[PDB]
Amino acid sequence: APSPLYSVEFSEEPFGVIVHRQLDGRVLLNTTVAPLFFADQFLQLSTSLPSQYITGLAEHLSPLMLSTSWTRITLWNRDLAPTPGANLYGSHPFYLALEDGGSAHGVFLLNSNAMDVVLQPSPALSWRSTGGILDVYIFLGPEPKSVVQQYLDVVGYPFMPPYWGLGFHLCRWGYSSTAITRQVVENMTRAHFPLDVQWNDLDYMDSRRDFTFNKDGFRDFPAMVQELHQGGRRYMMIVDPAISSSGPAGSYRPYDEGLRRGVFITNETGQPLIGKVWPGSTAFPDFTNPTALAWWEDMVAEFHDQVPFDGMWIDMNEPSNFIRGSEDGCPNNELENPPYVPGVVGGTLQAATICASSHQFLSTHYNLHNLYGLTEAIASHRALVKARGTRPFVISRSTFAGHGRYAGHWTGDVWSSWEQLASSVPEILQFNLLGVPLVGADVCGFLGNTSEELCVRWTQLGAFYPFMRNHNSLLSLPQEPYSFSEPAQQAMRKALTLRYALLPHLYTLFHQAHVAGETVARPLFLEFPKDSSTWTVDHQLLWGEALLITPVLQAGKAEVTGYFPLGTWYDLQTVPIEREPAIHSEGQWVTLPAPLDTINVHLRAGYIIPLQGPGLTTTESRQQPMALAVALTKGGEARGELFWDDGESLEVLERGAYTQVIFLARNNTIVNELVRVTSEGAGLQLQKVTVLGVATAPQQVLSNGVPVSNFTYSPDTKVLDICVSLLMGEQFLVSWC
Amino acid sequence: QCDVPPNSRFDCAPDKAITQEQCEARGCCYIPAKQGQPWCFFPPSYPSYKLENLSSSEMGYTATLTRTTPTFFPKDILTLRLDVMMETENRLHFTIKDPANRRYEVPLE
Ligand SMILES: *[C@@H]1O[C@H](CO[C@@H]2O[C@@H](C)[C@@H](O)[C@@H](O)[C@@H]2O)[C@@H](O[C@@H]2O[C@H](CO)[C@@H](O[C@@H]3O[C@H](CO)[C@@H](O)[C@H](O)[C@@H]3O)[C@H](O)[C@H]2NC(C)=O)[C@H](O)[C@H]1NC(C)=O
Ligand SMILES: *[C@@H]1O[C@H](CO)[C@@H](O[C@@H]2O[C@H](CO)[C@@H](O[C@@H]3O[C@H](CO)[C@@H](O)[C@H](O)[C@@H]3O)[C@H](O)[C@H]2NC(C)=O)[C@H](O)[C@H]1NC(C)=O
Ligand SMILES: *[C@@H]1O[C@H](CO[C@@H]2O[C@@H](C)[C@@H](O)[C@@H](O)[C@@H]2O)[C@@H](O[C@@H]2O[C@H](CO)[C@@H](O)[C@H](O)[C@H]2NC(C)=O)[C@H](O)[C@H]1NC(C)=O
Ligand SMILES: OC[C@@H]1[C@@H](O)[C@H](O)[C@@H](O)CN1CCCCCOCc1cc2ccccc2c2ccccc12
Ligand SMILES: *[C@@H]1O[C@H](CO)[C@@H](O[C@@H]2O[C@H](CO)[C@@H](O)[C@H](O)[C@H]2NC(C)=O)[C@H](O)[C@H]1NC(C)=O
Ligand SMILES: *[C@@H]1O[C@H](CO)[C@@H](O[C@@H]2O[C@H](CO)[C@@H](O)[C@H](O)[C@H]2NC(C)=O)[C@H](O)[C@H]1NC(C)=O
Ligand SMILES: [Cl-]
Ligand SMILES: [Cl-]
Ligand SMILES: [Cl-]
Ligand SMILES: [Cl-]
Ligand SMILES: [Cl-]
Ligand SMILES: [Cl-]
Ligand SMILES: [Cl-]
Ligand SMILES: [Cl-]
Ligand SMILES: [Cl-]
Ligand SMILES: [Cl-]
Repeated sequence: APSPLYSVEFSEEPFGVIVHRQLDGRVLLNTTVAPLFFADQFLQLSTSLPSQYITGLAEHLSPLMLSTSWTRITLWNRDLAPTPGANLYGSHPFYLALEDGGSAHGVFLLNSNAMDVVLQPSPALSWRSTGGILDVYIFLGPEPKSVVQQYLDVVGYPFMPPYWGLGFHLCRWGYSSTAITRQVVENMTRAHFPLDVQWNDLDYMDSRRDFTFNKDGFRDFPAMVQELHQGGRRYMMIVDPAISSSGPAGSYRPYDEGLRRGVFITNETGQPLIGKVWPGSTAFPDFTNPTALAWWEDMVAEFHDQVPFDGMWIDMNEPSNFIRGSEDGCPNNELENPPYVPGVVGGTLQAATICASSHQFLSTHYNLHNLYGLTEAIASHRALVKARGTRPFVISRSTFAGHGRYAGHWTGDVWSSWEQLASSVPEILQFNLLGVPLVGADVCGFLGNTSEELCVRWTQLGAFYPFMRNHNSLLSLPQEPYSFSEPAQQAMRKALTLRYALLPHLYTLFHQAHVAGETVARPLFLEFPKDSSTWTVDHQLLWGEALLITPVLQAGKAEVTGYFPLGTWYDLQTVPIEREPAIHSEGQWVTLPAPLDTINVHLRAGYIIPLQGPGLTTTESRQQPMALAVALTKGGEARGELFWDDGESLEVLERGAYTQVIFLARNNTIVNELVRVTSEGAGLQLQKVTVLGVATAPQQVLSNGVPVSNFTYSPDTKVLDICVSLLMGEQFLVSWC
Repeated sequence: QCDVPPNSRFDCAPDKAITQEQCEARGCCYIPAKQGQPWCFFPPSYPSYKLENLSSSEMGYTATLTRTTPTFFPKDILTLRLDVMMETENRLHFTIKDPANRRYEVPLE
């Protein structure tokens, strides 16, 4: 029947907006519960919540489901190592609220001011903002996955990363020469560890300045990067927003040209606000100024002409300041000293950043602060498109709602601790719900020293982060895969091998995120919302609908207990890649064996996943034959898909420059359905079909009507492994009986 | 008027440490927690905005909101405009703005 999912009514006095779900009459929003405040620097709007289950309101170190026990959540972008109760690098004023029975809705407050969000156990929520207007969107779902898609309809669907961006990334603070940086690639290669992308931190720079490289350790920087490209790898390096202001006039083009074009945030007298960051005195680019965008495009393109980097790692874009406000302090006014200061670390909007009353092209820093990182990511996305002519790869510390349309994120300066390994799962899930699916934590942790056991477990779980980078602090002990004992190296290699085998699937999941507003890493409650036992699960994750990952997140464990929704879950260990074979769950907790060399991964019955053969890079792996893993229902059914393009071109979906194939298992047959076949995808070789849940040994296996060269059946695991010679882009029929 | 269940008490002193006398002078209720929950909270009669001139548009609704008693914050905007837009079957959108002054809005496409 044509009608909205919502109905709206108003309270006259006191004023309130009341939103019902039409289908069951549930009250979703009711702003009559508390007074409306609307003062120049204080907005407060409250509502009842439908349940005690609410997620969102990044960026904080917390469970996926937020506490309603008088919790104050502060949105004010801040450079601080992740710790509970603190405003961190990003701000996302969106929540998703679950309703009894498994429906959900979402609320977005389109407001970029410093804010507190207060949750109370009635249950209820109060938005408390320090400026701007109330601009409120309600998304009616009813499925949690539909709420997320509807939110991303407003803020933007996730960008499509290049395929190579899904490979392994390796970085540290402290690779102090091209010789040492090359030895990292050599050492990974010697020990058969895949590595798509070598990174540097600020080591490369001349006197810690952007768009320079030192002529000591990094004299042959251009040659190093050209050599990485010759070997089939990409290169990433850190870029800071702050620009050295102290160099002799005419000696440092980024500053000299920025000054000429007026690209910087200015103060009361109209001069550049000067802070202190890595090179000493710095000015801060204003990424709301169209002229700053042109300047940034030029600085990136000119630097790319010297050193052909493949993306940008944008750090310290809160913006982070080593001193409070500016070298000259900040004026005493109502923006610097507002009537309501949200619960920010340090008790002032100025702490670890620039003056709130500083001037930007569109408004004051007071209003735009929470957009600083996002505006730099937009500027960097555009700069990289213009410089390279292929898909950009931007990884940003600071974010705001809609970030995922332009860039990915890493969760910042996490300790090498079992607690932060565990905390990374809810945080990666939270960023997926917020449309930033390209997210991960520093594998093995950033601060302090990892242990070998922690780094095995962290590599195992981290291989299921959509963005997988091992990164390490300056004073830390080394933590590259090859730096560990042989048994630890074997476990880390197996984790990277499995991730590389799954890359066609992971890429297809990113395609669904980009075209349909889907999550890549998703909590169980997004897939099984009608099972209320899933609502508090945040130490397991799904990839898409079908792949359940149950990591060990504690020292000294050789088992793990995880939730299994109703259905059959096949142990992915039964699928050949270059302990019960099936969990038959009624919706229950299951204790799994999980020795040090193991991470539990189960494939949901009814799904088919595409795999590809091995390589130490995606340049190599993308040339390998493919395989299917076919997880049959009891009834003999399964479905899956593959999206394939050239891995890096712009405007692929608009130009139709891709292949899209559906796989269907029914009645002891497997077929493909050709949605679109083009030159990109045409010669993809299918050489192996592995079928899980085959109750009896077949007498014969046919491929296109002829007995196959070879197959094996295991009566113990119920797996049928079939050798074939087929093309993804040509109709085939595989059958058994 | 002050008989509000503890979990349903909304904080009338979010801005500062307050005494019972200051709390009651704001027109709020002062009830210490027995053990967080706000001690100073709004009665159901606390002055808010009143809805006036609710009107129907092809997109949804528009109204005036009027506050007659100031809050304890400086620079209350006493006259607001409400716009309600029924944008899709699953997306409802509303704004509350100052009709007399353009205020800062987040740039969004
Ligand atoms: C609620 O709306 C009413 C009615 O407003 C009128 O109708 C609307 C659909 C719009 O077209 C309005 O632009 C239009 O004015 C408001 O009451 C009205 O207030 C105005 C301004 O005070 C009154 O104007 C006066 O009219 C008399 C002669 O009739 C003159 O002598 C005065 O100089 C002055 O122009 C108007 O009479 C009055 N109308 C009615 C029916 O009461 C009301 O203010 C508004 N409420 C709020 C809070 O905004
Ligand atoms: C706005 O930003 C500008 C910088 O772009 C600030 O300029 C600074 O002004 C201070 C004086 O207030 C200068 O300090 C002086 O330096 C000289 C020697 O160089 C010294 O002899 C004086 O005793 C004093 O320390 C400072 O040099 C200058 N900075 C630069 C880069 O020129 C200005 O103060 C800012 N305005 C406000 C209101 O914050
Ligand atoms: C991280 O470890 C480093 C280095 O630790 C030392 O060397 C290792 C090989 C290992 O065997 C450790 O047990 C050694 O103690 C720490 O840096 C050292 O810190 C100590 C005490 O602060 C200092 O006296 C040493 O001289 C430092 N050594 C070096 C080589 O820098 C660092 O403190 C550790 N970090 C944390 C957070 O524990
Ligand atoms: O790019 C490095 C690092 C990334 O690896 C990380 O992933 C990312 O989240 C944060 N960045 C910036 C770290 C800034 C720390 C400064 O901490 C005080 C500080 C440390 C420090 C350490 C070594 C040498 C000099 C300094 C220094 C000099 C002046 C003022 C302050 C300092
Ligand atoms: C929306 O919230 C308001 C305020 O909490 C509710 O209105 C109160 O309802 C109680 C119980 O029916 C009454 O005794 C009060 O007089 C009402 N207060 C006001 C200020 O009107 C209201 O019921 C909620 N609306 C819905 C549909 O749940
Ligand atoms: C790459 O691996 C080489 C070989 O293991 C490392 O070189 C050794 O490093 C240790 C210090 O930890 C020295 O004591 C040895 O003299 C080195 N051995 C050889 C054969 O050169 C090297 O440091 C590794 N480099 C990186 C960047 O990881
Ligand atoms: Cl909870
Ligand atoms: Cl290139
Ligand atoms: Cl303007
Ligand atoms: Cl403004
Ligand atoms: Cl349970
Ligand atoms: Cl349990
Ligand atoms: Cl494993
Ligand atoms: Cl064949
Ligand atoms: Cl008192
Ligand atoms: Cl007061």
